Amino acid sequence: MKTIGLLGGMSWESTIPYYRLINEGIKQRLGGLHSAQVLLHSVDFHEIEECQRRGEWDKTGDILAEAALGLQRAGAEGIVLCTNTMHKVADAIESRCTLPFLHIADATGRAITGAGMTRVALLGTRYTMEQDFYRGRLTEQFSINCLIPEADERAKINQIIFEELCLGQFTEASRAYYAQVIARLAEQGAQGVIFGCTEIGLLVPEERSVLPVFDTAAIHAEDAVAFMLSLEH
Amino acid sequence: MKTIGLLGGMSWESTIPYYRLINEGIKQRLGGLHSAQVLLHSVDFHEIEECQRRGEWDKTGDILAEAALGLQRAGAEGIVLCTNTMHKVADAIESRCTLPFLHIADATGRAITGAGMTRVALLGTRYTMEQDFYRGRLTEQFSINCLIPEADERAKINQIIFEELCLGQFTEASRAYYAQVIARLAEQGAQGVIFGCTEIGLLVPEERSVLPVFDTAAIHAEDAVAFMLSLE
Ligand SMILES: N[C@H](CC(=O)O)C(=O)O
Ligand SMILES: N[C@H](CC(=O)O)C(=O)O
Repeated sequence: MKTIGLLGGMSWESTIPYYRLINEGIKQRLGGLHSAQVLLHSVDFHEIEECQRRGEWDKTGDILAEAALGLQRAGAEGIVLCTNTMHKVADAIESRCTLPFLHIADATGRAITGAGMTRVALLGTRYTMEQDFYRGRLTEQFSINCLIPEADERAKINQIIFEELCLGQFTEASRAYYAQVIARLAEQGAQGVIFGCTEIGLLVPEERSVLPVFDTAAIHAEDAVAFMLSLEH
Repeated sequence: MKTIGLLGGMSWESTIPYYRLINEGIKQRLGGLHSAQVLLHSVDFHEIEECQRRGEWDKTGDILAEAALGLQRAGAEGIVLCTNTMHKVADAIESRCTLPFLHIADATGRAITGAGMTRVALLGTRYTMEQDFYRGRLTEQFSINCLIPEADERAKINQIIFEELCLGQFTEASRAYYAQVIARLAEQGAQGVIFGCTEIGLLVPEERSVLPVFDTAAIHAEDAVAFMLSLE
């Protein structure tokens, strides 16, 4: 198998599902006590998230490209970045590191394509929802359009991510609020919902969503397993 | 903080608690959204475990020493081996990688010392229970003596580790069996019990053990946090 390099700790709460699912996928396919060959570089999220709020995106590109290059020196054969928001600076990593880069929005776009959908809801950080880097890629490569919440809803969704989910707090009032935003976007013709922040899956069970769920962390994980075994890749 | 290098995937089920606890420790000490600087090399456990059963220990030393050097090349400043059994080949890692090596049995020995005990029960793989690499260090470094289960019990404790815990199955039948072995070693004057395989605490809650519990994975993770912050 190929050794996968994970860029994680953004937040560490969502890096655990990647590790679990990549190990479970290798176990499923190879059997017995086989487990995944993983290299993980976990950052101090404070530096990353503070740079987000200050718009210091180039600095985060420098941090993440250096991290990927370090994993390449340790034997990584491909790169998974364990965060939707930081794909804003994917080109920094892809430029500077020759390893295959498994883009999270490509894996999600293939999943939504397979479901026959072209109009979906997108939940994520405010940056992922409002800016062009993520949605523009779904439009340009897959002709997938994203509906996003209203300004007030986006503020609260984002607040819950950074003040609760990234600190391991999963509350029912926030779970219900997320479910309520999903149902409202369903009323707008959304055919499914992208959990486009990797922590959202930890808060909202699929049972609480009235729309079919595309969990980006799970999808990305499965994409990594396919790359490691040269399937589907 | 110093970047910690973790040698994990032995099994991956017990590498998660290291990651969780080291991040929670950093969060508690630095606050806010701070998280741990971690480099992890997770192995394919099959190669390691098959080697255990064949007695191919030198090959595992080669694998883990090469992994530690790879993490050194990525920026790790200390090494944590996330497995009690594989400290049998700690010296291969330390002779090859100059990074500080945080020995799991030293962390556990300090904890047991702190609770004033010198006679404890040891559960672990059959290699950890029966051989001298682990118990010998606790005796020599800390004057701590380990009681271990009887042969039939060691067989079953070990079977549960590799056929159940390392595959993510945590049964009540096996939980009860471990609790019974712990009570039996308590009757023998054990003052606490070492969970000396990192998966055991995934199966046996503390409230299950009739003896005070030294969870090696937790104690090791706390040792890692102290090293990363230059603390204890
Ligand atoms: N977990 C990250 C959060 C972040 O990078 O801000 C995401 O999926 O967007
Ligand atoms: N988790 C490991 C098991 C192994 O290495 O076989 C231990 O603590 O012993």
